Amino acid sequence: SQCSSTLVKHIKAPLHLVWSIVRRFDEPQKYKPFISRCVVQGKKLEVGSVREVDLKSGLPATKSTEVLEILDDNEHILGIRIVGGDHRLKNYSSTISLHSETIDGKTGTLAIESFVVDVPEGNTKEETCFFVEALIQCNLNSLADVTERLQAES
Ligand SMILES: CC1=CC(=O)CC(C)(C)[C@@]1(O)/C=C/C(C)=C\C(=O)O
Repeated sequence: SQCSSTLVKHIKAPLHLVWSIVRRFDEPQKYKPFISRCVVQGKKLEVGSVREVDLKSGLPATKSTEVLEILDDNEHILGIRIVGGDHRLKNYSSTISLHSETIDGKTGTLAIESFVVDVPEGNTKEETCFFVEALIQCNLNSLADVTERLQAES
């Protein structure tokens, strides 16, 4: 019926720097490398906000409509739920959380992202769910790059 997983990333960057971009429900293309454009009306960063995401050409999907479910600026948790679009993900929801970790007298961030999604009557737990891991891992990878790049500038 459903299928779920958690992806993890060690980032060589301070938490607030990482959170300052993860917390922009309105500008996910800062780091999500498959998004081309994001539009959000009303109160931009507030539980209930809605983004219309445009995806770069040559993707299986072209459009996605997502809703901000959790935003914890004090605990560093952003939770979202995908509600419409071209893709085959149904009842997708994910939560990305951030945690302080010092590895080598080097202060950094640990990003943890869990999702739950429905699996089409057609496909399998593996088929549908591996696709999303790979995607999220791509996103987290890019979050580490973008994040570590800014660090090197400041
Ligand atoms: C890149 C892309 C391709 C799809 O086929 C589904 C969808 C359009 C939702 C997606 O944005 C998937 C986004 C995912 C899985 C996590 C996220 O975005 O944080």
